[PDB]
Amino acid sequence: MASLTEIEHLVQSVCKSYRETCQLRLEDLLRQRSNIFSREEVTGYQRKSMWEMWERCAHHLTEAIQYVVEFAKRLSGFMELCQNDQIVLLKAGAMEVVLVRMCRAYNADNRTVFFEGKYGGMELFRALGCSELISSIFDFSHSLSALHFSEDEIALYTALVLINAHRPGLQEKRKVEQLQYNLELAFHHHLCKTHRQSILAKLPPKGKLRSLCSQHVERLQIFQHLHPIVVQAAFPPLYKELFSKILHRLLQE
Ligand SMILES: O=C(O)[C@H]1CC[C@H](C(=O)N2CC[C@@]3(S(=O)(=O)c4ccc(F)cc4)c4ccc(C(F)(C(F)(F)F)C(F)(F)F)cc4CC[C@@H]23)CC1
Repeated sequence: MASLTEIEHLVQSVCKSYRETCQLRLEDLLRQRSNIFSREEVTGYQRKSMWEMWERCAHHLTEAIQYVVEFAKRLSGFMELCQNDQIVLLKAGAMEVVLVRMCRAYNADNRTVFFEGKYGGMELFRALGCSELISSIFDFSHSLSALHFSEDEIALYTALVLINAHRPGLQEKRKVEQLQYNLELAFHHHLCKTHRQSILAKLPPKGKLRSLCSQHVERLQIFQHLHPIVVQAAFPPLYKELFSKILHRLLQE
């Protein structure tokens, strides 16, 4: 099942599907690395209330997950799976896909990230009262930056993050397994061709992405307990769905 030419076609289809669905262009992100938030603007973010910061960030996370949903829909084999499985995959892998994609908006020279139009370090998010979570996200982004990923590599890697046959609650496990294998062949074939099989040992352990997503759900339950109405009234429906039937509607478009 799937010859040499079919693997090279899958490689190119995955690389195309990814370029079409990344929220921010790498060119644009790079042509902005100098637009850094001033000490005053940073103090402004630091002084904003916890609920204000949480709402802005949940809104930003929602926009990203939305482009990730569009990646999955454009991804070969995904829309052929049943609705239950498509939802199991996104509910579990969307956040993880955003966690990989965020390395493109990160600068390892000055340890900053792109946020609301400019770059700023960890201290920008002090008002969230996360600390450990913000550190973890920054460390994760730092470790992926070390890998010097090409766009095709993030494409192939993120497709595999999402197409996970081990996700609890899969109705047609074999059908996901076949797709994951094809995507594994494609990824490794591309790594082999480009002489980049080196990164294989250096890719993050599968439990690291799980740890980050878990910390997110734990820091949210803490916030939701202190500001329940802020979450019901000002948090996005799709965010509440994944982390607290938008998916069924987004997938049917
Ligand atoms: O091109 C693309 O598709 C990319 C472009 C970059 C995008 C991106 O970096 N991101 C999407 C939004 C953003 S961010 O830019 O707002 C950001 C926030 C905190 C950071 F430390 C670093 C970046 C985000 C938003 C909220 C959370 C939270 F988990 C938490 F707690 F950390 F704040 C939560 F609030 F939701 F809980 C995490 C993240 C990490 C990935 C970041 C992802 C999509």
